[PDB]
Amino acid sequence: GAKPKAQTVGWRYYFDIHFALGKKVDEVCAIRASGKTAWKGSITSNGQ
Amino acid sequence: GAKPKAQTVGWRYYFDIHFALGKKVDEVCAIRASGKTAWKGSITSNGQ
Amino acid sequence: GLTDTYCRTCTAIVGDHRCKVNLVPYRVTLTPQSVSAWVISSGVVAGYADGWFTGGYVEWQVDGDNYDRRFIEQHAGADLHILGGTEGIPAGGQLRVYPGCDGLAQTCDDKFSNLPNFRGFNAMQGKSPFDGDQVW
Amino acid sequence: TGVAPPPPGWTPPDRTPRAITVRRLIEAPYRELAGVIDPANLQLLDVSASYLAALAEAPTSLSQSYTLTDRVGSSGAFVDRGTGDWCPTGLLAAELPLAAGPNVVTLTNATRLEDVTVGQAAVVDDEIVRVDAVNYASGTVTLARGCADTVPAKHLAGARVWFYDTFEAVDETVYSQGVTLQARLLTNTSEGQLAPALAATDSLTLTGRQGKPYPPGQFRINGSAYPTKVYGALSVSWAKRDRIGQADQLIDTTVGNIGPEDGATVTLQVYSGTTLKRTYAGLTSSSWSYPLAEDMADGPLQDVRLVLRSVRDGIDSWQQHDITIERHGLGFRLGE
Ligand SMILES: [Fe+3]
Repeated sequence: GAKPKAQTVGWRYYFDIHFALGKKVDEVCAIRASGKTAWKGSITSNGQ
Repeated sequence: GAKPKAQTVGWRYYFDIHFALGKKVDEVCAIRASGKTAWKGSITSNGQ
Repeated sequence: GLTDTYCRTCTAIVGDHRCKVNLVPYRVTLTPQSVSAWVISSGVVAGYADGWFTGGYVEWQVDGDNYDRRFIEQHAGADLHILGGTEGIPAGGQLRVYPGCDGLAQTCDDKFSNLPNFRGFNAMQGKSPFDGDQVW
Repeated sequence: TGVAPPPPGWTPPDRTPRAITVRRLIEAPYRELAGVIDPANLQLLDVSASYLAALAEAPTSLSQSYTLTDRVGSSGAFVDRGTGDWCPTGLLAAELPLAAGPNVVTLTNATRLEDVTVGQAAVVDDEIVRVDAVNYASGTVTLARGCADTVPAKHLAGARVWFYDTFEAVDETVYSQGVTLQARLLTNTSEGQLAPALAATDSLTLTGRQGKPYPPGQFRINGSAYPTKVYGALSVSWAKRDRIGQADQLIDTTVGNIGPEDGATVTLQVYSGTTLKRTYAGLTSSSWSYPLAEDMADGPLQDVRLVLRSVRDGIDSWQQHDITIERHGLGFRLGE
């Protein structure tokens, strides 16, 4: 008939994962995925 | 012009594969693929 | 030197520096009733639930300030099973017996209330990767 | 042995599609057809044309969309009509009083509140409202009352609000008025599709909602909106709404005249609380006053019911205004 009011071209997937990096760690600097720097910084205490 | 009579959004692929699980086996219980239980049961004789 | 596994159980020997559990309140001092080749029986422990002492060890003074320790295979009623036999145990000597921790989180908290120090991973993940094939 | 093995394995996700518990069916008003149908095809549409739409809420976070299945009448085979996304919705914590203009309302159990956008069209019960402001954390939004082809009405606490704008499943087939449909919504997940046997059923009766003319807008009596106190002379003001001119724009009651529609007039019914006494039709002005001639004949009417609607070619608006007002002044309520 005509262009639909909206089209579902793709889905956005959300997951909540809990993981451990090993024994006690001092500082986490950056996260890299697929060759792209997702986040860079520094945290030294439990937080968000 | 207008919405096509039909749209080819995807293809369904069919394959016929022959494989061996090793030497003589007694019973096949289940098949698991991608973490999902495709089939569960038990067969002890040649059949479908 | 690995000393690390991501399993459900505690992965810590009760009383170690990681469990941080004080066993002195749980110390029980008793004189055994009868000693056999493999079983040491006492009526005082008969008042505890079966398996209360399982995983614990028995220590008694040999000479001076030195004690000899023996682990317990199983505890059932008034009878205690000693690993490797009861040879060398004095029949009338004073014995100190400590309990044992199974390692399960329910066991850790209900009995000892040491859940905050629980070193095990009960239900964080068993296999779930983030690079698998099909999430569902 | 002493140690025991605890459960932890893989904890497989529980997809296991469930049937939809919250849902609704509606009739598409002219507002959406104006903005989704080209003028060339729209102008040829008859006044009796009707369209069907459905809204649903996600039962679980593991469901992405649902499939729409419907059939004509109570017999026949369902024909797939498409899939639609989940419609954000919430529950009213407090009653919404009858009052035009923006109103602040708090929502409870809100779902997908983040994706809501200002200017969208929201429908509750049988009233269409426009969102003016949104508070993500507290779920407080401002709603414009009496918009499009609807009029304000009392909504008790617990009424469901649907933000159907850009979140509705529409069946493109055209159905005439008076036909009863049976439709079901089937949930879709990565594990597969819900079996129809477990899907809830529902029925709707078409009424040609797009065909009927819009009712009057700004309804002010003696300079007051929905007043229970009028001092003597009765003055009622109404606004003229033309559906074609408005097109996809949402205009509330507080806005002034937007011109009339070709062949559209205003009709007013005067009742004595239960009985019909006078009826004035063919009104084309923006105000009407009770003629002095009938005041003595009907005498004092302390309890007066005002009914307002728009009619064209004998087509009455789906909704209408109705309130019982109390009169005060000389000769009215001197028992006190
Ligand atoms: Fe412990």
